[PDB]
Amino acid sequence: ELDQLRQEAEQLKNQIRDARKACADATLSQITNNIDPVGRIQMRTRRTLRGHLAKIYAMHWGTDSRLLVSASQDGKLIIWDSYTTNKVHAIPLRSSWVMTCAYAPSGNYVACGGLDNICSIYNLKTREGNVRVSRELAGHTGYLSCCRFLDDNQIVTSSGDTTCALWDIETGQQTTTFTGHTGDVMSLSLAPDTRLFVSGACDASAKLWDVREGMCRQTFTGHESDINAICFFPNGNAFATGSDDATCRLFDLRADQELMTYSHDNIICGITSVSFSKSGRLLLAGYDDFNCNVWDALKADRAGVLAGHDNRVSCLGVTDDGMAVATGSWDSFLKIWN
Amino acid sequence: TVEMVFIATVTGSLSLVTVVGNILVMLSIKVNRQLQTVNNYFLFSLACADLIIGAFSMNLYTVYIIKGYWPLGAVVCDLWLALDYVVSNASVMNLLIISFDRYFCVTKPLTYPARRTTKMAGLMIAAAWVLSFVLWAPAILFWQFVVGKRTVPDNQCFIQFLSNPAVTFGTAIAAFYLPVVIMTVLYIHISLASRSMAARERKVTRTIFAILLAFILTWTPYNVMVLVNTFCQSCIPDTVWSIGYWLCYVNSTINPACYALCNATFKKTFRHLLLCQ
Amino acid sequence: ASIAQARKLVEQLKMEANIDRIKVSKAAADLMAYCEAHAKEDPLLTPVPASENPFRE
Amino acid sequence: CTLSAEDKAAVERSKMIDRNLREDGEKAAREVKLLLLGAGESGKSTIVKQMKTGIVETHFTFKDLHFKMFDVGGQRSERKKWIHCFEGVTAIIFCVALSDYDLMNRMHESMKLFDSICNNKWFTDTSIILFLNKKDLFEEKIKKSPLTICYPEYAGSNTYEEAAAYIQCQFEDLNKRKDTKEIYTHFTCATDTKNVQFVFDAVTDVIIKNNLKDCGLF
Amino acid sequence: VQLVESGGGLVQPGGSRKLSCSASGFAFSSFGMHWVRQAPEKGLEWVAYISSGSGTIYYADTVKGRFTISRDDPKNTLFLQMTSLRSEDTAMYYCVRSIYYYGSSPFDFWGQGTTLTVSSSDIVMTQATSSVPVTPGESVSISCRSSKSLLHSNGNTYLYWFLQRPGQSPQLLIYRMSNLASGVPDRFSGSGSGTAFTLTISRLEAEDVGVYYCMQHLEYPLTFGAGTKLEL
Ligand SMILES: COC(=O)N1CCC(N2CCC(n3c(=O)n(C)c4ccccc43)CC2)CC1
Repeated sequence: ELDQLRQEAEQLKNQIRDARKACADATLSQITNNIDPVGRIQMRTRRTLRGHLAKIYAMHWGTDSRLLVSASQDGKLIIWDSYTTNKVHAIPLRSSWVMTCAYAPSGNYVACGGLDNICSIYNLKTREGNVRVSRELAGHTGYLSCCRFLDDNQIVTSSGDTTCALWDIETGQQTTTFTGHTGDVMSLSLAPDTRLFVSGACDASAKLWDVREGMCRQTFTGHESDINAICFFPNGNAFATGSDDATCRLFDLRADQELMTYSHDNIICGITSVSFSKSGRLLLAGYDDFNCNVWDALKADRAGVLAGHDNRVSCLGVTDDGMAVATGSWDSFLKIWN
Repeated sequence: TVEMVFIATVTGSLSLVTVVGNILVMLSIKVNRQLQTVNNYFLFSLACADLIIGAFSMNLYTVYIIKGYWPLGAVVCDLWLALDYVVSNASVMNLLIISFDRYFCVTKPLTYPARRTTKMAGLMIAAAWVLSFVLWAPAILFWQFVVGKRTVPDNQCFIQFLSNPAVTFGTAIAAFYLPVVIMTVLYIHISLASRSMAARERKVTRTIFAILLAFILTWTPYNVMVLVNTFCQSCIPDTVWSIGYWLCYVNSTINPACYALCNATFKKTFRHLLLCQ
Repeated sequence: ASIAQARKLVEQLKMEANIDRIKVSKAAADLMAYCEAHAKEDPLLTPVPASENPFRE
Repeated sequence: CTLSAEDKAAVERSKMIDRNLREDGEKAAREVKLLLLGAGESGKSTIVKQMKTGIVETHFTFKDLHFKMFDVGGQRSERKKWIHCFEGVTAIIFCVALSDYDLMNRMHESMKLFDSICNNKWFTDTSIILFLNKKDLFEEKIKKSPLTICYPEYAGSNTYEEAAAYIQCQFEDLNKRKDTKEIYTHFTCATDTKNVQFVFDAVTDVIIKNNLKDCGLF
Repeated sequence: VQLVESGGGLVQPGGSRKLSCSASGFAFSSFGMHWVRQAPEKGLEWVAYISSGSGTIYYADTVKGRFTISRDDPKNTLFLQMTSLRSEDTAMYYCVRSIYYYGSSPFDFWGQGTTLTVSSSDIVMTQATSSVPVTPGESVSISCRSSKSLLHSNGNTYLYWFLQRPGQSPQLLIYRMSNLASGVPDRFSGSGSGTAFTLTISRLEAEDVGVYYCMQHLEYPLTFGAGTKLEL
């Protein structure tokens, strides 16, 4: 009766789709009318970070929002400084291939990951001052896409195999292994309360996980190409999703549906990094056509163009307070907008 | 006449396009991130020299052909005489060093880039500049002080030392003939050693011969027609000696074009430098 | 996996279908009420005054 | 200057770090990076062993030139989402087994992979050093069985030289661009000694091409 | 992790010596190093400075042109050669390590040091307290003073606090104003405003007694303070 089982599963999927249709009442664009449009957005360059000598793949901010972390093509993980233009550290990675970087919310540790299928965590506030490998987390099969720090002892990971794992820095073996996906997973973003997160796999589906229980909570379809980046809304009950279809999509947690589509005919190249600006009214998006965007998160109309790079933008993210934006493109430059 | 005004206008337009090309190829090394290469400092020096030439040489020299006679002062003519033939020689040894660099790159594809550094290239370019300076600027003053008088009239003023054949032969040989002989043999060797796709092996030989042909078309004929002055001194009138020497400036006109058209980045970002201002 | 993939998928869909889903007309108004409650606390949204900008020089 | 005493030392340390990165980039950018794609368990081990988890590198230097053979075929993931990391490699050592035409057939699967990796937009100027191994096994199997079984287009005779030429033309025709990149074939074998010499010759050719393109003489 | 300054004794005045401090267990290249001396009963005197790679060197007023200091990076030692020692430069010296980046903590570890005996526009810091009595358990505060406002335009105010137990090398406590050095209890808390600062002690134990030298780092030559002796 396995055929009956799979057909019943398909019928249940049709039923949940019908429930989603019924749960729909209106559109976010329809709701947000009679509201003041954001208007033109002019965001000049405020800093440039001309330290790297190759491509730049990832970026993260500290809690104080003054120290950058940049994953390069040649392993040269740098901890920059924001207000001035210096280099607090320069970490020579073991494997040059690094596709993610994460700076711990406590300012102590920093992580990196790439094709080596190993996430290495570096310690900074060390007596006998020198950045050293605190732990080489291993256990993933495919490549590694994004790591994020819950605290100074736990870290989450989205790998190249169809899994996302919650690690343990003290004892290098995994605590939980989230597995509900099909195809590789490219990005993930933790909650502002560090209780839930979603990972965007290439199967055009995003899943809502739960760190404690370990079981998947919700699913999020509605796309046409593979997801490339996700960052929760500052509220903690929504998340945008990067795409290869050049279609940012703002999902939500209590309606489980898809709210808005930030798609225009002019844009055709894919998305690389999406980061909500603080207070949520701006949805940044690093495209492939050497150009970012300042998409108005409530009204579909774009607010402004943010383009000063000469090659593909590969990472971006707003400060903690919301004072600046740090783009890292495939060139050797990080640009601090404000 | 109005025809002479039009001729001066077109000559000024040529000088203007020369100088704008020189500056637009000069600033690229500093305003482009990926162009910060040691292999481009030599072209930077060439562009700077061509910019100086575009600023002063052709216009101050067309001053000479307002009606035929030089109106400006003897000191002004001496300053021009000691500056133009130093900057042109600096360009010639610039091309010589670029040829040496290309030959070293093709002969030693890895050893030369390993050994060569920014300091070596900088000291080389400074040595070449000062070599041209000390071999072409003080010679006019030295010879004019030796004679004690002015056998060259100010009205039609030219290089001091041509009536003596030996000195002009010995300076012109090292100014032009030796660099040409070195460049041609280096280029033959680079064409032979780029054998490595056979069609583009001959195609690159085509253009590397075209550039040498351009150099021999611009600078050779003057340095072949002045070599009879030491015993003819009655061959052609001054104003066509003038055009034969003027032809030596299309080299500085075409150096940015003839060294940026073949490259891919130079034929690509020459518009990207100005697209984003 | 024909062994237990169907069973695990169907139980996953049961756990993903029994959840509570509020209407969009409120699930988006809640998001609306957040952006307007943090308008002042948004240096990028409104033009941040040049006095307090920590990135001028 | 209006820079405090500690900030001045911070700037000095930043400049020292800048110098360190500049020196590291100078010493490492000249190094030669040879990506190794192809079909695993078909001669990769043999070719690696000839020259003395996830990605694995191999730093061997021959004739005073530091090589980096990057064996990434063991990644076992989406080949299109991590391949862009390998832009800028000087070569792509492909690997085919001449005996793997009698096992969707694996020979045509390898042909498809070769076509996909040659025509990829990330690798348009980077050369490809094609390898062909199992010479003796291919000789035995061409003495045993004909070549038409896997090749319907082929119509000649089952002679080793003609078949080898046919394979050369086939694998050097699947590239849609014959101008911006070259393919160096080599009928190596298991017990071989000249593979490192051939790879050195090919890398000298490609580094000469890179030098010509950089200098703009081309 | 440990520094031992060696070389010293009783040389005749106007002689010459070269000191040494064999660094072993940290990034000697990456950490800038200083030299601080102590008279028989006076306060600490800043002497010299070497940065990472010897890119910038500073000297005190009384040693400019007399003393010379250099680092031997491969050998892990640091040298302070001395020329024309007067009869007023008798002191037992300290080999200081330091580091400078955003959030660093200079003067964190201080060597035990060796002695040296010879026969026969300054940022003022006046520590008015001197041998102040205190009962074990009660909360007291060490006063401080200055003349040039240490509140720089870049926010942080550069001024430090160095406790010294008797017969022991001094240790960093507060690597800025209102911070806390690693391995220093939360009982200590810098609390100041502008150009008058205090060092609160929540409840002193039987071990946190001695002199509390407060030193400014805004501008060289890093004038120290007179210190405040602590008692029972
Ligand atoms: C019928 O020809 C003659 O009888 N002579 C007699 C001598 C005279 N004299 C002055 C000009 C000199 N001169 C220049 O000014 N330029 C620019 C020259 C360029 C190339 C060669 C010579 C040049 C030559 C010597 C010229 C005419």
